[PDB]
Amino acid sequence: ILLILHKRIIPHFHTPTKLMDFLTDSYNLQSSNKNAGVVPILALNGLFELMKRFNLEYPNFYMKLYQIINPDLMHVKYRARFFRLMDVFLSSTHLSAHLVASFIKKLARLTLESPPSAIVTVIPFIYNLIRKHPNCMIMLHNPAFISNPFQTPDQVANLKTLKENYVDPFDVHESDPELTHALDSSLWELASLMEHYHPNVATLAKIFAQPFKKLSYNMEDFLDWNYDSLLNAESSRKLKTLPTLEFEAFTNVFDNEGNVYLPGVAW
Amino acid sequence: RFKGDDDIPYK
Amino acid sequence: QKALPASLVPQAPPVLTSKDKITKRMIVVLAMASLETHKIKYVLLNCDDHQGLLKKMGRDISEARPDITHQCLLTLLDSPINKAGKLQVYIQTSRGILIEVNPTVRIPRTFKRFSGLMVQLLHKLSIRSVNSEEKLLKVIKNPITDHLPTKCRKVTLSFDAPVIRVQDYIEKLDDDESICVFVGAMARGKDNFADEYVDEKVGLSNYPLSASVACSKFCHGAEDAWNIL
Amino acid sequence: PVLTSKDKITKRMIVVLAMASLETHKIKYVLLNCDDHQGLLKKMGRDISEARPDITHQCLLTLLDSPINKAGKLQVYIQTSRGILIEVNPTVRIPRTFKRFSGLMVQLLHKLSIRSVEKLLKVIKNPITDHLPTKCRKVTLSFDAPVIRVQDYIEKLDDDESICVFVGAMARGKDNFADEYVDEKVGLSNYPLSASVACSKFCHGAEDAWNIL
Amino acid sequence: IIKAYQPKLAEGNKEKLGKFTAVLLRHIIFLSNQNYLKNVQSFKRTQNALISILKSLSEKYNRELSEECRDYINEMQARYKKNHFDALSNGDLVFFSIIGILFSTSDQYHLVITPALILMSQFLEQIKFNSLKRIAFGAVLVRIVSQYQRISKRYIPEVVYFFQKILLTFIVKPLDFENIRLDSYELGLPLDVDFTKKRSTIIPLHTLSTMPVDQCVSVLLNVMESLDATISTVWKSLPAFNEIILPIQQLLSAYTSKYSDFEKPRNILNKVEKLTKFTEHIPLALQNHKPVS
RNA sequence: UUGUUGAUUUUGUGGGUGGUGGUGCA
Repeated sequence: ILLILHKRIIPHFHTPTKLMDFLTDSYNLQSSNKNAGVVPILALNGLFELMKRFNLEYPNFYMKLYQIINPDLMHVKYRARFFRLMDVFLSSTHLSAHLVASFIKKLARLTLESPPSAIVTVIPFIYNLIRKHPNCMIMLHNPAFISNPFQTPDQVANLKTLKENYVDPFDVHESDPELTHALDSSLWELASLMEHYHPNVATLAKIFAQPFKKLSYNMEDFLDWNYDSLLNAESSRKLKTLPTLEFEAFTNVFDNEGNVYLPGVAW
Repeated sequence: RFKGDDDIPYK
Repeated sequence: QKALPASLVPQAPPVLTSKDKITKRMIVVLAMASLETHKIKYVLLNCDDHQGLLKKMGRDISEARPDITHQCLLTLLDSPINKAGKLQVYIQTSRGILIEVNPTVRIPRTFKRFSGLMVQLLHKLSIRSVNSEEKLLKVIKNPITDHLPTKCRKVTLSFDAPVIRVQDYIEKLDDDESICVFVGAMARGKDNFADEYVDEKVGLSNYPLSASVACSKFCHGAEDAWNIL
Repeated sequence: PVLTSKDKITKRMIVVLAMASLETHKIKYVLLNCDDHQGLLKKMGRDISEARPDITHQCLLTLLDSPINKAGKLQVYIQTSRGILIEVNPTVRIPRTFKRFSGLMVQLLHKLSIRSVEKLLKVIKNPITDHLPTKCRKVTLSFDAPVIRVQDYIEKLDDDESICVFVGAMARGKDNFADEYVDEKVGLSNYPLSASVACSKFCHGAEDAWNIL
Repeated sequence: IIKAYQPKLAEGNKEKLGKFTAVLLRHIIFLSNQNYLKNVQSFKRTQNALISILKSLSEKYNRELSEECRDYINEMQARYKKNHFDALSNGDLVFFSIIGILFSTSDQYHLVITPALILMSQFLEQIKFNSLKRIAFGAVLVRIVSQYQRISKRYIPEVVYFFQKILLTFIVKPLDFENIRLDSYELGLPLDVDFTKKRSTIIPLHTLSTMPVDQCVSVLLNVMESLDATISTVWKSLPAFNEIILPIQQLLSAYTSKYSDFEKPRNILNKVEKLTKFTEHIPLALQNHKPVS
């Protein structure tokens, strides 16, 4: 019902506003059943349609949107739809600075425990959000903590004491994105992704160190990726070359039940 | 882009 | 503690030009440049390569050394202050010719190609870029004073003048103003060539200084004073 | 007193002009130059880009004309790319013109020493380390290295120590010529520096640091 | 066979022995698939000789070996698509390890390591890991990927996701970790487990095919030992160490609370507290660009 | 295999060397 509501049901009603109770309940659904956790994602599309047509406000909407973002989101198949709805929601001109920072900080928090395909999806997404909202650029770079060669010795001493007393103020459990204090935090997680094993994913993570000369990134070029695409890419390598072997020799490869390559694995 | 002690090209 | 600006991307600082007078800048005048041409093809007169010819002209070949100007230009042009776009160079030839040097230029490092550029400049009165977008070297109308910034301090390098600290000097000067240095590229001569324009003459050290060294030593003071790095 | 390799106790500023492209070629022996000899070096198979002894002449000129040389606190060593190491007496007044500099270098390389009446220019046996002061710090000029204030660097070092600076006169090449002897590499300015400016850039700070004036 | 068909004997012998570098590799992996619990010591002897021979063949014929190695990777990928973990066997764990022996594991890109590492990342994440047999497979997988990055020390998110579920699997939820997706709730370790006896942390592979509480504990300790090593090598240098170890720290805190006697959760926690204390968590600065002339 | 000759080469695998070098000395 919720999948087809936005297209095949809402337009055909005389007074579609009466659905708001049903969509509000659907959008606020919280159940122990894992399969029922995807319901709020679907209700958002139909819910958003009602606001757009009749100019309706769901009490404190962007909080619930911030709440919905969770580890299951990047793995469910309906991520693309819910990401498409993001581009409409986060393109509005009145979003507060703390709001977008909380979205970016939590998304960066999630990209740590995410597959490379999800990381490939988020990293361009965070880039556009920062570009759309330059005041969130503090998260990538805080200038007060820079060590400048010309800074006088007292400034060095103040920086050292400031460095010692700093504490990360981002609250992961606070459900209010405007109160998470994410804007005062920094995105070490994206800097962590810079050392990602995959050279391409690392390259996309290295981009934040590089200047933001590009205006925006097309999500369609990064949304459609998965583990399977990476292996299919390597399954078909255009170039073939002699590999670089190990000069070092290991007497045995696994451990027993001289030199062992794999301690803790018995033979 | 010329840099450092590089000299202008000689033709 | 502060949110970053709208655009942090570094952009090339504006290329200073004689037309612009407001911006604080560094002016170095390589006064008394010994640059002369003569048909043998025209060649820049040199103390060593040409000795009989300058004797015929009756000019003392001790004052026939353009390489001193070359090294001063080389050390001056490559200074980081030029890379920061805070220095613009003038050359007053011994004949009375004033040459404006655009900071963007890249003069040849070798002297032989340098001589070829001077003779082209002196005869054609201007030099055009390889890409043909700007005139890097252009001869301009004397006096120097009109070209200089409206508010500017003038000083010369005088061995006999009191020794000063370049860094302390530049700090105590105002910001909106600019500073001009008139350096004597001559091998040996009296330091009164810029007396008419200058108001006070300063010495950079007690021991004698070479022209290139004084230019290099002076500009380091501005970069430290102005934090050019 | 004039500083010499024999004396090691006195604190001094050592500048090593590594990768110096000085070579003598006879058709009479003459210093190879990028511009003077283009066809000949094309026959030799070497690119004309790395055939520029002008850079060493410029670096020597600024270094020898630098204040600290006048104050008797600087000695210069030149390591030729071929493997020839040259010591420069601080008292020398090298020719200001390049053509006469080339004629001096060919005399030095063949005669192994210049005598005018203590060798002004003397070719000496490698390695550099044995000639250098016993207690001394070594650094190289690296653009990629962190930018450090030359003045603030010198004061924080000790007093009995001396400082060696290895500057590459090469037109183009990797900054690993002196990696084997050096312990750390530093950056002098934020923008790329030529060898002459770096030598001029460095010496002025030591004059400020040591109050040479 | 090598002696009978050396390069010098005739033309084309070079091309042949290249194909035997390939065939030897398949035989080496095939023998691992075969049952060997009866004569593990002898089967050890025959193996290391064969691997030693394959090393000599690879030194001369690395190209043919890589071609077979990539064909195997393509083959195992296809077998994973239809059979999922039932495709996996002991020989696969042998295969990826021989790759580590015979190929430059510490490269940004390699012809065989990169597919092997990305392929290993899939089993760590895609697979359900709902059985002790399956969990034993991942622990061996985690060991190989860790030493694939022993010098490179690159970050693998699938390594983080793996410990979180396995650690939570043996504590089943506590109702405090809802962000971790479990696939089996019936593998929770009983409370009566002693966790004071000296239990060997080594996992036999011949038992892997055959697959009680003791075996679960040994697998848990081996996984935990890999977790402690991963903290001590990779995550400590990573700028986000504090946030990486926070979910793990909460799980480890649960391990201590439920099992006070169990010492491994306390030790790893103590080292974590030491690293967090020393590591200076400063606001990140990455946009500082070099001025342009 | 040779410019008619006869195991000198030819094919494949391994494989070291600046060496009709120059120059200064005793």
